[PDB]
Amino acid sequence: SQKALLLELKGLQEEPVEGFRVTLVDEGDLYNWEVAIFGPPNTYYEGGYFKARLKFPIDYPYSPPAFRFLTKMWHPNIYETGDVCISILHPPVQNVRTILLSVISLLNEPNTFSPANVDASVMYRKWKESKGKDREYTDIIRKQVLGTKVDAERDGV
Repeated sequence: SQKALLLELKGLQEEPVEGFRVTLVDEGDLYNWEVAIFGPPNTYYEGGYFKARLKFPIDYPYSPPAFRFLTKMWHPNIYETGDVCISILHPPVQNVRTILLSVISLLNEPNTFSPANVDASVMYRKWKESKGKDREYTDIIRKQVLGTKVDAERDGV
């Protein structure tokens, strides 16, 4: 419903999740949303500004949205296209709020059960088998974090 999405949008603009700003792409189209994501201050994402998109079906909330990062992200659970499978964002237990909360969660601790990016996953593990001594997985996050300044000059804050 347009009502469900109108209610969800308004509810997320009235009580934001800290580090997430949600807007409509075209204010005349409730089915496509843009999400701004500000990296949490004590992770390797801190200072980063990431951009992602949400697409909802015409039968929402019966059917879940699609999530995809616009920013390229090196991550076990993110595809090169930017896609994250919705089931890892909306796990077995309002919808978009919980989705946003999984994003913080997934950014902080990857899920190596069955990874989208195996190279990222093999690297993330190296980062664990050594107590942070192999900085490579951590290095790419940093590079990606500071590359996002360019995006956040193109618009800002």
